[PDB]
Amino acid sequence: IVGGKVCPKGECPWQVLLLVNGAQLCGGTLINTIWVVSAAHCFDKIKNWRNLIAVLGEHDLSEHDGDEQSRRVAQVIIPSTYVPGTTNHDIALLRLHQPVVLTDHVVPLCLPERTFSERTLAFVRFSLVSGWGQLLDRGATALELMVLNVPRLMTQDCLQQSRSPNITEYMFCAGYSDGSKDSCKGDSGGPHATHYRGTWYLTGIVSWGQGCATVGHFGVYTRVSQYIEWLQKLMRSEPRPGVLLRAPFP
Amino acid sequence: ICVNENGGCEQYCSDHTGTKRSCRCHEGYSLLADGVSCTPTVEYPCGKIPILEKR
Ligand SMILES: Nc1nccc2cc(N[C@H]3C(=O)NCc4cccc(c4)NC(=O)CCCc4ccc3cc4)ccc12
Ligand SMILES: [Ca+2]
Repeated sequence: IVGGKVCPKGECPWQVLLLVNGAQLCGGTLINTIWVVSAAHCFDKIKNWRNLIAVLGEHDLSEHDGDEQSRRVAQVIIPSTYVPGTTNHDIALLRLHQPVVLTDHVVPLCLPERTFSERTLAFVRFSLVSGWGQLLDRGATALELMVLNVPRLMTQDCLQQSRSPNITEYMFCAGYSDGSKDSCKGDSGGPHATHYRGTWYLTGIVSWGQGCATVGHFGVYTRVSQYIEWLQKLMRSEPRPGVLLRAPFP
Repeated sequence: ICVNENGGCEQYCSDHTGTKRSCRCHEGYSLLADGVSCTPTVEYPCGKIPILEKR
C-alpha cells in the first residue's frame, strides 16, 4: 500500500496473509470460517501446492502475539476463463483444511448478493484496500498491515482519465491518477471492502496496474459482483484430490 | 420495489408478485420486526469490527 496508514490492530480482521514455504505470497479475504477469496494471478508460479498457508489475525510480521491463526490451504479454485500471465477473471477461491475460530481479531468480510452489490455497493464512492505490500514502487514491503481509502470510478471515466490491457466488465478502476495513493503488487488478492449501513462487504480484489502509484494510472480490481453465483455454488461442493482446481465459469 | 433504494432493506432485497417486498440478511444475522433491519445472531457477524463495536 502506497500513501495509506497502518491499519490499527483488529480493524481489518478479515485480512488474510498467504504464505508459500513460509514466504509472503499475497493477501486474501476471509468470507466465512472455511473460505478465503484471493487473486488467481497469485498462483501462476506455484509448484509447492502442499506448502500454502493462510494466516488470519495477522498484524505485525516481526512478532507473534497469539492472535494469529494458521491453516493449510486444501484447495485453490480458479475460473476456467482465467489465463495465467493475463489480467481477466483474476479470482481464486481457497478452501482451508479446517475452519478458523472467529475472535475479536478474526472475522469474515460479508460476501454480498450480486444485485445488492451491483445496484447499491457499486455506487458507494470510497472503499478500503489493505495489505503488507510495497510502501513505494520498487521499495520495501510493510511489516504492519497497511490500509488505504480509495474512490471507485466508472470504467468510461477511468479510460478517459488515464494516460496496456483492456478494462473489462470483470474489473473496475479505483484510486488516484496523481501518483500518491495505490495498492501494489504485494497487496495482490487483498480486499477492496465497502461500507453500507453499519456492515462491510467484499466488492473487489487487488488485481493489477502499471507500476505502483504511477501518475496517470489507477489501480485495477476484480469486480467480485460478477462471481457471486460461481463462488456460492463452489462453496457447496465437496473438495477434489489435488490442490489446484479449474472450475467452469460462468 | 428492490430497484429503488434497495427496497428500504439494510442488507438484501427480494421482490415478490404484486407490491410485495421481502428483506433478507446474511448468515449470522436475523431480520427485525420492522422488516428492514438486520441484527447479529452470533458473536462475530460478518462485516463488523469487534474492537469498534465494543467501544
Ligand atoms: N493497484 C495496483 N497499482 C499498480 C500496480 C499493481 C500491480 C499489481 N500486481 C502485479 C503483480 O502481482 N505482479 C506479480 C505477478 C505474479 C504473477 C502473475 C503476474 C504478476 N501477471 C503479470 O505480470 C501479467 C498480467 C498483468 C499484471 C501486472 C502486474 C501485476 C499483476 C498482473 C496489483 C495491483 C496494482
Ligand atoms: Ca504477528
